[PDB]
Amino acid sequence: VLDGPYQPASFDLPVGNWMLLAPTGPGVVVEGTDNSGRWLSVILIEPGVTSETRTYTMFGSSKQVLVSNASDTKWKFVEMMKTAIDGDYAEWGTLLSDTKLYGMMKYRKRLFIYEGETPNATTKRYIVTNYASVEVRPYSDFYIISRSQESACTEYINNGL
Amino acid sequence: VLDGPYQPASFDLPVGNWMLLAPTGPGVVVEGTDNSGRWLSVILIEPGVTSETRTYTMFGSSKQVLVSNASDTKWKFVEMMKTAIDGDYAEWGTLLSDTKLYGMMKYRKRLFIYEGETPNATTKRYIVTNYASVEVRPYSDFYIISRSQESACTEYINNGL
Repeated sequence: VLDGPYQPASFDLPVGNWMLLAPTGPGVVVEGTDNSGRWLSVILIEPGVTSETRTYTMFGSSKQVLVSNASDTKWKFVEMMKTAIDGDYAEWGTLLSDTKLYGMMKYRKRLFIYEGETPNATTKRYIVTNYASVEVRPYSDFYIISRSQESACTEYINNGL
Repeated sequence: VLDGPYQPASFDLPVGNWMLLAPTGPGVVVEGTDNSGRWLSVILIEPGVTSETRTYTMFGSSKQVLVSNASDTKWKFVEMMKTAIDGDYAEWGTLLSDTKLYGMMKYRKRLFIYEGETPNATTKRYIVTNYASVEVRPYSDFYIISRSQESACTEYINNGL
């Protein structure tokens, strides 16, 4: 019997700071949870994928997801969210991106990410419980940008490093 | 000036255990170092990649590597090794794989990995300093298989889960 699998550790990301992740390939990019009602696993899909089922381990649980990215040029981030510790995941939002950069921030009782389509990506907020203790698990290398420099973060998200 | 790159969390891999990583996409798979003379960054290349330069962040620094994978079916793991903290990386070994599973173990003054070509992949040992404190940094979820069950790890590496 194969126990687990196990996961890289999560990071108690300080509030008011953007984590700017730079994944290079498809798969799970980052996971975030308030340990109460929101568990978010962000997956990345390369260009030119017509409908197929892929397997991901989300918070250590192996799940099959039917994925699609018809764009020939943009990569596609997909927010997979469950709302109970044992619950099923569903797609809650997406980011279509030429830059392959993803952002996550804990701020003012909310978890913030970017959604939409570069170069016009815009932020999305989720109300969470005990937001300062939200755990963020990066599967990618990342940079940290203060919220005071959010205009710079928006520029990287939309136009690249 | 960007604050980073930061990396996924290092993992305290107990001696005498195979970390069996399950990456889903191209990019860095795992990094291992004795902080003395060996810094190993394992990169994964998808099938059907003609010679091209890709950027990876290796031990927290951006690096360009010329990569290729002529196989149309097998994924290719590449061991990029430097021997000084300042040094350049070179390819030291490879694993061609239909399973996309990669193993790493700290054992008997050595760092062990698999090399070759599935379904006949075989282990390789690197002498390292202070092997029990070698730092291991996973970029995906992973299983843990004791060395006493290495026959099972060999089966998974070569034939899948």
